[PDB]
Formats: sequence, structure tokens, C-alpha cells
Amino acid sequence: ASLRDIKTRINATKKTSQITKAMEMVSTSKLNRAEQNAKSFVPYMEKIQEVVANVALGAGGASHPMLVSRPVKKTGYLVITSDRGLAGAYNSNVLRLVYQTIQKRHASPDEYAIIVIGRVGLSFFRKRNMPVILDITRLPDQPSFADIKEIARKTVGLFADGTFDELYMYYNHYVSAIQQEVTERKLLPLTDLAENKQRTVYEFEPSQEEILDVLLPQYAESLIYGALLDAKASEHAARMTAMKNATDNANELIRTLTLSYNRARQAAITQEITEIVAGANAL
Amino acid sequence: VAGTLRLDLAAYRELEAFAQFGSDLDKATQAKLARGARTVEVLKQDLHQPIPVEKQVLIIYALTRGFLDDIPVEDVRRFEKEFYLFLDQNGQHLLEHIRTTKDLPNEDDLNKAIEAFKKTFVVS
Amino acid sequence: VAGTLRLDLAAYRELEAFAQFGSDLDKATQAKLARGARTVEVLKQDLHQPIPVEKQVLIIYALTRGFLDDIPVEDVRRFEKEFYLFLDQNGQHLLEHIRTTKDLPNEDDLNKAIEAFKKTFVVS
Amino acid sequence: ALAPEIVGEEHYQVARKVQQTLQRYKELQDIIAILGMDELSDEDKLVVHRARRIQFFLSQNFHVAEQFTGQPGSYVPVKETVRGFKEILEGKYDHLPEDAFRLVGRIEEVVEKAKAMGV
Amino acid sequence: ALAPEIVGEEHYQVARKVQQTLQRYKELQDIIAILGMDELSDEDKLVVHRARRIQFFLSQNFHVAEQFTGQPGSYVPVKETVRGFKEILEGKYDHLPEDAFRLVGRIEEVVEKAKAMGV
Repeated sequence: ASLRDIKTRINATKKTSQITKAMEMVSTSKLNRAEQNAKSFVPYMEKIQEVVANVALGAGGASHPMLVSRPVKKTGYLVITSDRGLAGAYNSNVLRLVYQTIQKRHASPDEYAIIVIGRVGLSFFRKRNMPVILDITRLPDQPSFADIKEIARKTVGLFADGTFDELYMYYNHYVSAIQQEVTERKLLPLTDLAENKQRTVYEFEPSQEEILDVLLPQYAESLIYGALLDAKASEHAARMTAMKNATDNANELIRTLTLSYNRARQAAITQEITEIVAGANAL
Repeated sequence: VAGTLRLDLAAYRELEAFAQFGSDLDKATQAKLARGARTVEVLKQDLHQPIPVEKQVLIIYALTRGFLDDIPVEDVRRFEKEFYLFLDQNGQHLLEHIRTTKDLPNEDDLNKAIEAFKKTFVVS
Repeated sequence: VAGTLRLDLAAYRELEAFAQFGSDLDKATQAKLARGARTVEVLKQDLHQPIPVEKQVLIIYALTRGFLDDIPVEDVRRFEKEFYLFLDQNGQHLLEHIRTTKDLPNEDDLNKAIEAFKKTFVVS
Repeated sequence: ALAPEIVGEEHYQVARKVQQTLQRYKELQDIIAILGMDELSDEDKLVVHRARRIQFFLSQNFHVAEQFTGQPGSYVPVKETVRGFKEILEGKYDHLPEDAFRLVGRIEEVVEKAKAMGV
Repeated sequence: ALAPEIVGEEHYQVARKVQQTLQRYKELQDIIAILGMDELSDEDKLVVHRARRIQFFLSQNFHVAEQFTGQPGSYVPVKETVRGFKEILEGKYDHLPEDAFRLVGRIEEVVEKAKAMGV
């Protein structure tokens, strides 16, 4: 190729590398800001966790351990995806892990139930032939407890009526900046819980079933909020590592191309020297 | 008409570098990308088909004033081709005015003619 | 005294890449960036004003040992200038000791002299 | 001789569309190498998918090349070439693997090779 | 000739500030396009807000540009332009639309254009 073309390719790759490095920095800042909320939220979750683990068991209620609660009917699922791209294969896989399980298992298109968090979720469910109840167009990177609050209320209330048999979700939890792992865990029918009793009375002016009905939706919402914060931080980590390795690849290509340009130009230099020498000699 | 066209192409050439990231862009940026794509489609031309200067200025005015912002990019060539026949059949007064006075026709009349044509154009 | 400044200036070049975000760690960002910025400030020099080797040694010692830790970046050049004037005023013993032995004077005495200067220097 | 009034409107359009797709695939080669195939948009991925199959289907088995390989070779009429490339462009054969298109004649041989592969 | 003892301290400070603001704006154009300025910090929003006006006010209408556009030219003294740029940097005209700053001479003409456009 010509030196002119090599120069244009090198300049374009520099410009893309600069964009990617800047976006890596922005993602790093957002990750460092989201970690604070992620660590702060824990006390509120743990309070509700211990109280519900103590009081809810032993009685039937709205979100007590339920089995065969209208078994042939929709079941609540959650799809959590990054609002924007540049995160690598993470957005692709978080859809596929939901798909290969629930779409295959559930035969009738109506008897499952999925709602989505994330901008790209509905953008890809344009391709998907899937029923969506309610959705979020965009979530600010701030914790957004108030915004997701009414949506969690919708999830619990439409878990009620028997429409959703179990609330289920798929989201990724980050071990570190390099590791994110997928979750396939059940939430509402309380198939898993641990005993925490040390109380004789704990705000127990109502009955046990009444306090169960009162308290369980907030437990569900707290777990949803924790999952959402974890997923947002996972998105930050994924985009950061994607920008980092993209910058590394771009700089490798730049090294190769610029060195190629430099090996090429010596041939032109020797050609012009040869021409000058021949012109001088022939006279 | 070319005063705005130069600026639009200049902006599109700048944002073409960021266009590689899909639609994950601020709204004004893909608005300008949509304008630039239609500009590029308009400037396209086939072989041995000279165009009168009045028809050139009319189609450039239509592109640059925003009248083409709702036509899909795949239909711009056909839109221009049908627009020339529409201007031949009706609106000969605009062509005659441009041809004689070398200036743009009355703004109201041209807008009404373009709207009347768009009332007859059919999208794919 | 040159080794610590060499290390500080070398360190405050890679971290300048991580400038878009402010506070990663107190050790990584706060201390390193503050000391590097102060090193960059002290190493700046005006036109046609050379300064003697003993005054350079004293100011570099003050920078390295941490007497500039609680001084804002924007005031470092004024601090250095008033420090040279204060040295001319009082520290002729340290100046002559350096100028004769080519060696650092007593560290505790140097510490107390710099503390005495900081007692009077005003940050504004 | 590549003009609409010499080879025909359909032939000219198919040839120009093939060239446009190949040029777009050529331009995408830096972003593919750097940022990876995942981050390309929906249309760019389709362009790559069609372009690789077109590039492979442009290959052919020759009568004189039977000395290097046992494949006997073929003679493909212009109508067959144009119809096959048109069918590839319309997205008819996107469900076949890339390697089915290498070193064959008419478009039906691609289906035959894919069925041998098991499709 | 851009030295403190040649052009004066106020002139030098104003010029250095203008150069610093433009240099900083050069690092945010790329980020703004992908994610709007609302993503950036509050100070950088003002940096962009003022850098656009500085860029537009660096332009001027020439006497010899009559033959190209028809707008008569202007002669701007250095003492006037330094004061204008200092005011723009300190934000006295942050409320005016940026189009008022294009192809203008003295600073008051920007206010006149803003009045004409109906601010």
C-alpha cells in the first residue's frame, strides 16, 4: 500500500484509540462512584432479611412459601442488560442465558412472563417475538432507588393475582474488575431462606400473616434493588475492561502499521539516491 | 442553497468518525448523521444525465430546508426522479422564474409546491 | 537528595494518564499526584536567572523531605523565592557549610531552620 | 463493457451491489480487527455475513486445475452466475456455512455440498 | 512577541487563558459526541459553553470580504479585543446565543446582533 494510505489508517486508529481510552476513564470513574452505593446499601437489606427470616415463616401469606399457586400460568422473569454498548460479549450472553433456558422450556408464548431493565433489552426484543409487560427506557447511573421502587411494586403486585408463579431473574455479579458471573436465582416464593430468630416480640402488634403480607414486598424490593446495583457495577467493570483491551489492540495495530510505513520509506530513499547517482554517472 | 449544504457536509464528515458506534449517540448527532446521509444520496448521479440548473437548485433547496427529513434514505433517488417529472408537469412558473431572474422564486409558492408533491409521493 | 526527586518525577508521568478521574486512592492519587505537581512547580525556572547549587540543594531537600506537603501548589514558586530570601537573611552558616564541604549540613538543624521559615511564610 | 445497455439492467445492478458489499467489508477490516466483531451494528454484521459468502462463491473449479485436485471443474453460464449472486444478495442462503461456497460451479452445487456436510 | 514584558501582563494573562480554554475544549469534543455534555462535570460544561463563544468570536468580517458576502469590514483595536475576550472569559456574555458571535468586530456588535435576533 502507499504511504498516503498508511498515514490515513494510522491517524484514524490513533483517533479511535483516544476515544476508547477516554471512555475507559469515564467507565472507571462511574465504577468507583457505583461501588460506594453498592457497599452502602447492605444495612437496609440485612435488616429486612433478618426480620423477615424471623417472622414470615410458619404462616401463609402473599409472599410466603408458595407451591402450585396457579401452576400453569406466567412466571415472572427479569432481563437486566447494559443501557449502552461497548461492554463486549456481556450484553449478548445475558440475553442468551435467559433464552436457552426459559424460551425453550416454556412452550406456549403466553404462559411465560419477562420484563426487562436496560436500553438494549427492548432494542433486541424488537427482534425477539416476546411479550413485555413493563420496561425502563433508561436508568441514570445514580442508584435510582425511587425510580425502581414503583417498578418493584408492579413486580410484586403482578406476582399477585396469580399471574406470575415465581419471580426469576438473570443478572451478573462481579467478583473483580475482570470477573463477572451470571445468576439464575429464584426470589419471591422463598424457596431458600435461613433462620435468624432471637426475638420474642418485634413490632408484632398485628398477626403473623398480616405482618408477613406487610413486610414481604419490601424484602422482594430490597433484593431487587441490590441485584440492580450489582448489575450496574458489573456493567461498569465490563465496559472498563472492554475499553482497556480495545486500546491495547489498537496500539498493537498502530505499532505494526507505523513500523511497516518505516520499512517501506527506506526503499523510496534508496531509489531516489540510485536515480541521482545514475543521472550523475551517465553524463 | 449551497451555503447551507457546505456546512451540512462539513458536519457530516466530522461525525462520520463517531458513526461507527451505532445508534448509541446523542440525539442531535444522529439527526445530523441522518441529514448527511440524505445529502450524500442526493449528490449521487448516474452517467450521461445532465440536469438543468433550476432543477438542481430546487432539489438542493428541498434537501436543505428539511422537506426530505421524513423520506427513507433508500428512496431519495426515486424521490428526486419523480420530483423532476412533477416539476415538468406542474410548477413550470418556478422554473421560468429561476431561469429568467436567476433568483429563487417566492418562498411560499415553492413550499406549497413541494408539499403538494409530497402529497402525491408514495413510499416503498 | 536527587534520587527521591528522580523517583517522584518518574512516578508523576504515568499517573497523568489516569487524570480523567480524580480520587482512586489516597496513596496512589492524593500523595503521588500532589508531590509530583509540587516537584513540577519547583523545577520550573524563569528566564536568565540562574541560582546557586547550595540554594538548589536546600530547596530540593525541602521538597523531598516533605516540608512542602501542606503548601498549595499555586504558592510554591512564591514559597521558593521567599525561602531564598530568608536563607540570605539567616542561613549563612548552612550556606557556607555546604559551599565548603560539598555535603549536607546537620539534618535536625536544617529541619528547624525550614520550620522557622514556615512559621513566618504566609499562604495566600 | 459493464454498462446497462450492453449487459442488461439486472446484471449491472447485481454487479454493482456485489462491488458495494465487498467495498464495505473491506472498509470494516480495521474496526473488526481492533474492536471485535461483537460491537458492530446490526447492519454491519449482515454486510460481513453476506460479503464472506460472496467472496467465497466468486471462486471456481477449473478444468485445467484437475491436475492439482480430483475435482473435475465446471462451466457456468452468465444467467446462472447472475441468478446465483442475486439469490445470495437477497439473503436466501444465509443459513448455509461459509465453507460450502468454496470451489463450486452453479448455486445448486452449494446446496449439494452443504447437504453432504449435513447442513 | 507574546511575552509579559512586551504586550503587558493583562494581555498575556488573557491570551494564555484563551489558549488554555481552547486546549481543554479540544479534549471534550470526542467525549461529547458519544455521551452528551450532561455526562461531564459542571465546570467542563461551562468550559464548552465558553469555548464555543471564544471560537466564534475569534472570527471577524473583512473589508475585502465585501466582494464575497456584502457585509462591510471592521477594524478592532487590541485594547478593545483584549477587554472583549476578558469579559467573555469571565462570563459577562454567557447568556447570549452563540450565533451572535460569528463574523463580528467589536464586542458591542455581538450584543447588537443578539438584540436583532430577539434574545
